[PDB]
Amino acid sequence: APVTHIWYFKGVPSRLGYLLDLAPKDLEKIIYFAAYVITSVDEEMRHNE
Amino acid sequence: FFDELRIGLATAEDIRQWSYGEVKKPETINYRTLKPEKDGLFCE
Amino acid sequence: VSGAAAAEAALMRALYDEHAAVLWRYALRLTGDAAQAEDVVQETLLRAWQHPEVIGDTARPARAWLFTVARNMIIDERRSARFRNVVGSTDQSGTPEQSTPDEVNAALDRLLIADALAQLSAEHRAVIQRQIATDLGIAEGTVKSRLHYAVRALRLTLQELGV
Amino acid sequence: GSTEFLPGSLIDRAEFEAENRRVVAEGGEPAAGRPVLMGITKASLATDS
Amino acid sequence: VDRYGEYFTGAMGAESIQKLIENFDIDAEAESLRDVIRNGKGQKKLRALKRLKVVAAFQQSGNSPMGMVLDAVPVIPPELRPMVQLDGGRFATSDLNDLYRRVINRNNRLKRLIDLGAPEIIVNNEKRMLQESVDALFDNGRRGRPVTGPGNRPLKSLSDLLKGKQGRFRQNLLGKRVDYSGRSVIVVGPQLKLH
DNA sequence: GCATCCGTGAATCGAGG
DNA sequence: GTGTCAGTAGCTGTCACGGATGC
RNA sequence: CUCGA
Repeated sequence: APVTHIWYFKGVPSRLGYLLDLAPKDLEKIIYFAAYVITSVDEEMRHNE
Repeated sequence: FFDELRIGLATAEDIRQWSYGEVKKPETINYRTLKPEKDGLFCE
Repeated sequence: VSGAAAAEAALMRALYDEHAAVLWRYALRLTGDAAQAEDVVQETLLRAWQHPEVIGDTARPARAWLFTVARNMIIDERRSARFRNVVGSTDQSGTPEQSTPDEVNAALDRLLIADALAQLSAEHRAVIQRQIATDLGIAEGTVKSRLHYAVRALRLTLQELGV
Repeated sequence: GSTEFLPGSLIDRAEFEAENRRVVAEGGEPAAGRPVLMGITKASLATDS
Repeated sequence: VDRYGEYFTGAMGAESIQKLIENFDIDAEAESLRDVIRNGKGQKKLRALKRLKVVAAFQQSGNSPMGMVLDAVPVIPPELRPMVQLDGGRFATSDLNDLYRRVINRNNRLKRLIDLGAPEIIVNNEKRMLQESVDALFDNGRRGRPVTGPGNRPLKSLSDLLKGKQGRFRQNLLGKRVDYSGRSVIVVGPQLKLH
């Protein structure tokens, strides 16, 4: 299972957080299975339904 | 004599290209024969 | 239907939230290492999911069964696999250092051996620096001999120097 | 301007003038400058090596 | 997921961030940041400047941000994590061996769980432990509480091999120990010449 | 938009147990 | 194979400083 | 750990 390199997550400033515009705390919840995250959403199908 | 020293992110492919094999088993050695267990952290 | 395959999970996640955070503390006190406790907890609960004959009787204490499962696994780790190794750590301030000798002798020996090689003939040389009879294109008795006489010239030179 | 210098970054006043030398002669806009004082620690971490 | 699962896709853990990096247009976000930079309030401009400093790196250098998520971890050669024997018949081992060993254990358990179809809760709560263990291997203690060894002693990580006075850089590179050298007490020798 | 809190740093060599 | 309560030690007696982190 | 400039 893929895993994140702590240096780029927790190291300040959170490099991943800067790359994805994701807050460090949100990213922490994501990586350590505290919250789900939406990868993709078919907005057109949703509009049509 | 070598001019530059480059550093960058290691691709998964680079990590696999370095390794001479995967460490499957978690064993270290045998505490009687002092021989390293196969596919362990000391696999010969 | 599919609701049942989901009911399996919804049944496990309901014992987690009530027994995992407590089982952890037990293995913690018994091992003094939260990491191994984290491991043992998952091992235990996996077995639990594998032994449904225990949670089915909801009205009975399940935690009580879990504690014994864990308590047994910990000592299984205190088995022969622990007695020999668990002692020290290299980076722990209290262990020596793998020290390698100073190559003085070996180097002086080879420096002499190299000085009693200029005192040779190129053929004795090519033979000593190597069954060889297959390459150099000579007999095996020629080998045996050239080896013999060459080694004796070498011993002669060496003892001439006072070895 | 026409340089690849990330605005807000602190760059040695030699490379700045050399790069604006090439760009001024190239037709593009030379990067703007403003003298900046750095403490010894921060300048030491900013070395090219 | 039970209601509107056909319209979106969601995930958890580190694999999800891997996916996010995959579905990410580096150049586009870089240009969005530059547009914010050309004309913006300092309050909301410093944040964008510092973000560009990161994104433009991946943009120019031609290395993918996917590198920040690992599919395989390297194992340091054995002589740099040596295992020595004690004069009492027992053994002492480098801390890296304990860390690598814990990581290997959790990884093989993840393989088992994936094969056995364990409940999703166990698989995810195991992936989290693998994450924490690789975090410890690389920079133990960086996040939260360190991995205690025997005696509630924090174990040394790979990144602990380099920091400070005892790190490789300052201890074994900027200053070595040298052959052909000695030391002793000093005494004044008045009859000596200056040279 | 601003206070909190995180992470960084903190002399050199040397002896013995 | 496992099945009645069955649940850390230790510890805050450092500090100045900058800046991302967070309400 | 204890110690010397």
